Amino acid sequence: EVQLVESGAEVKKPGASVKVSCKASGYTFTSYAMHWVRQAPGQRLEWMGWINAGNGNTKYSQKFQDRVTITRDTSASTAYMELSSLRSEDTAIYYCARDKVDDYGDYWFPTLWYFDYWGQGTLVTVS
Amino acid sequence: SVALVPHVGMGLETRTETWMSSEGAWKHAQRIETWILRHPGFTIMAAILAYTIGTTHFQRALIFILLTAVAP
Amino acid sequence: SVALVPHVGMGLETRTETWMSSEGAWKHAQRIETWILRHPGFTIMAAILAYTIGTTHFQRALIFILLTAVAPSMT
Amino acid sequence: ALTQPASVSGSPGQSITISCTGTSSDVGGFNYVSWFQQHPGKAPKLMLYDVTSRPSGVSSRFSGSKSGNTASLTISGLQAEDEADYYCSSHTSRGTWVFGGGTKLTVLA
Amino acid sequence: MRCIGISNRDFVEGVSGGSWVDIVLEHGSCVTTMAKNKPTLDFELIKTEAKQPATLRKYCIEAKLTNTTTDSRCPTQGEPSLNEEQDKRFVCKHSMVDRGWGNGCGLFGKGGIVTCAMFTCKKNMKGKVVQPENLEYTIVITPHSGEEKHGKEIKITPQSSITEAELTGYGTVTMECSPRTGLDFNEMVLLQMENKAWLVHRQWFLDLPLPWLPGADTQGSNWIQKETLVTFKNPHAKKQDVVVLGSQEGAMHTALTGATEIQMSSGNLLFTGHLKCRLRMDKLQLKGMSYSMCTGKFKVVKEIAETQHGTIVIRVQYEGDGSPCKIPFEIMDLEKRHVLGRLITVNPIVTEKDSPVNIEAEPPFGDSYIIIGVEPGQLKLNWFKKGSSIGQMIETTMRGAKRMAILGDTAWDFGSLGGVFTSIGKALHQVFGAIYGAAFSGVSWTMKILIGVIITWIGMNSTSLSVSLVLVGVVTLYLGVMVQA
Amino acid sequence: KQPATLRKYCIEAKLTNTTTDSRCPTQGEPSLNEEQDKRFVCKHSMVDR
Ligand SMILES: *[C@@H]1O[C@H](CO)[C@@H](O)[C@H](O)[C@H]1NC(C)=O
Ligand SMILES: *[C@@H]1O[C@H](CO)[C@@H](O)[C@H](O)[C@H]1NC(C)=O
Repeated sequence: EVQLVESGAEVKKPGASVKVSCKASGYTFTSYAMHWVRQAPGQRLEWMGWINAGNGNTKYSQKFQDRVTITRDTSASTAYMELSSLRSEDTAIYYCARDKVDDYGDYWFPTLWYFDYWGQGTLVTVS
Repeated sequence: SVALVPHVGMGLETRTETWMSSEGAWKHAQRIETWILRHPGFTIMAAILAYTIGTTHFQRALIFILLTAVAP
Repeated sequence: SVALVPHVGMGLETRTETWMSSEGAWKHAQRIETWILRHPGFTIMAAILAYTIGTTHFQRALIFILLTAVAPSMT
Repeated sequence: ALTQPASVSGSPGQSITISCTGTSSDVGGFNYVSWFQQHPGKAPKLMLYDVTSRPSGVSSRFSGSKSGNTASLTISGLQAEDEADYYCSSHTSRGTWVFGGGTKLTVLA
Repeated sequence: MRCIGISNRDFVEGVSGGSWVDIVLEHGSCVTTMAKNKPTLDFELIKTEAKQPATLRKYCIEAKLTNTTTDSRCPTQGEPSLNEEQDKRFVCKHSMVDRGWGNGCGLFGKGGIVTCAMFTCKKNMKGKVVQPENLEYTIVITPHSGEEKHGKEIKITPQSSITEAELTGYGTVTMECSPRTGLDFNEMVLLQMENKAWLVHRQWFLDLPLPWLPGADTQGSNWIQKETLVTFKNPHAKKQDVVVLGSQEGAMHTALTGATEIQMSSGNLLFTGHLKCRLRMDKLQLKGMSYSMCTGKFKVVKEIAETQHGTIVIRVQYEGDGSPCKIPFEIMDLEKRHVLGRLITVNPIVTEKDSPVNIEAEPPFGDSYIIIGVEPGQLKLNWFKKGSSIGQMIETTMRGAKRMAILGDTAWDFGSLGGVFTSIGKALHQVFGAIYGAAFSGVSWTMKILIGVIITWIGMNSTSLSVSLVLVGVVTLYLGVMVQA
Repeated sequence: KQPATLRKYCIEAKLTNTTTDSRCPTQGEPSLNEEQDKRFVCKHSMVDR
């Protein structure tokens, strides 16, 4: 039914930029907000941000305000994003999550059952 | 806004023409006339009210003109 | 300009808040009161005029209020 | 951030409680509290949102509760498959999301 | 349960002989519909969409002037002439300037002059008109299932008056609406800015004193009344120079005070207006009507809470056997003799034993009792409610008056059952609204207040005429004070 | 010869770093550390919760 497809793993030198994507299938992509959560090996989960697939609004965490840019693609139902200024600690597995937007297409208040589905995960290696 | 508070009538005018002199001379009259034409009911009501309130024809006309001018 | 002909009270208001509800209800009160406090001589002259033409107190006050409203609006 | 015990272990078939403690701006302020399981090499999954309620397809053994500034998850009848990482998440009033430090569940043999 | 928590929430009671009721939907509001032995439904208009808008007129904001030319015309030899005035891209104006021997002319006097400069617009707005047949209304339908895509979304088009929505376990609801009796779109217009948009009147839009082209144009260079955005200056009657005025987008924003904010950057989306609808609840049935009540113990999982309308909500979990089963819930007095409060989540049923169910109703004023379950094991949390019957009545009358003021004649159909007095109210309020709109078109709220005070003073010192005048004065004072602009 | 700047009036502005904070009813109004930071224009309204 609901399935999320993520791009393959990539390895790059520190300080470069890595672009990955997550595809939404089995449900309305436009009426859902796409979240991104990363986890370094042996570390805790961190909320990178979210993007609205209905209008295009993007919100980023303070630690990644000037290093993360997220775009969208309504036709392909896939979200594109890029992370720049990579460091050694940036090596982590990235997961994409879905969340229903309000009836007006905005994301002012998330629903109770947010993060109901997660992607298979994409590993980014810095060396 | 600023357009509601123009720099007009402050006692600084001289012989050389001002900024919006020619265009701004009659623009208020034009907009008032257009509003009168496009809102006849309020004008009729204002005429009736001026007729009722006043005691002499002069102040009938005066109240009519004032009510018509303020409305836009 | 267009600012002198705002789309105010034309019968299209709905339950949702309009573009300039809150302070748009009052830029009148503020600009007329500032004009009054900045040009008191015209207010005084309007007071004598209202006392003169007006016969009853109600019409005196009415004429005074209309003149005071015209004074900034006519500008 | 969210503070929770690093590791909690218990006998199988028993009832254990894990607590997640945050601040008044994220945990105590709102009811947007959720828990997740991180299997080794597998994506996290949701088994409890809005601790008074549960999602579909989740066994009712998992139960969640909130005590002021601390959110507690209670599991009755521990089993072997429960051994995995556990995380607590809350949505703050600033529009961001916070997560716990990660807790590994151990079932005694 | 989606309507729970909305301040602009209204209840309709009862059905006609035909098991129908007339309701009106509003953006940002929701109406709760309940009836005897009928499921309770929430109605909320969430989306208004327009398809294929037609561009009508584009007004310019940013303009630049180039290729300025002036030609030296002597007195008494007619006006000057330029080649560029042949094309209307050049704004030109004739003025009168001094000429003489110092200007190399044979006679002294007032000589002609003309200045022409090409008009090039940089940023412009767009005024689009959508025919009423292209309107799209989206309504969400959610019953009081008590569960914590739960609702049902339907599409309302002028192409189909009757729309059928199937509800799992509640039967099929027959929904009848009139999309063209609400906002009068063929009289309306959609104005587009760089990224904002406003839903504003068409006639006022044509009355904008800015350069413009009709929407059918493709060249985008033949602007009309370009004088309104340029100015010729004659500091000393020696020559004239033309300069372009500034940006009118700020002036436009200060001119759109009473317009409604709408978003049409990605498709024409509207979140305002009203929709009169005829609700047919013929085929609805209570979910779980064919189930015995739960005789087991009940557990409350969420503390009782009070809404802004005095209603109460509670979440209860069932732990006995017999699921699915009805929850025996009812309101008792402190005497345990009378039933005072009546349900609005009619016929609560638990579907799954471990799934909590939200029960939501209203208590009587003062103190009461909340009863869940049956002997033995009834939950006993009694209540406390602030307010009074008189206060509730006056607040209801205030809501009704505000609704009438902000809707018009359609407000009489908000909860109408087809009564003869309802039709009389239709006719009289419609005609009085016709005169009121014809008399008070285009005036600010301060104008309404002033006219109301004047009419009140006239009435109080005048007799049926006196009472009629004071009544119209007080009602127009209420209209002026309760209107946003 | 010598002009002195009295004050500068801004006529076009741009807004970034939009922030929002919410509070439950009967808990007063929320506060943010940019509320004192007077580069950030702020306003308090009321929202259904
Ligand atoms: C505002 O956002 C910009 C865009 O990333 C960022 O560079 C800047 O540091 C932010 N400033 C503040 C005060 O948040
Ligand atoms: C106006 O002047 C510019 C620059 O001098 C020139 O490129 C343009 O052709 C002129 N306009 C016409 C109509 O020749």
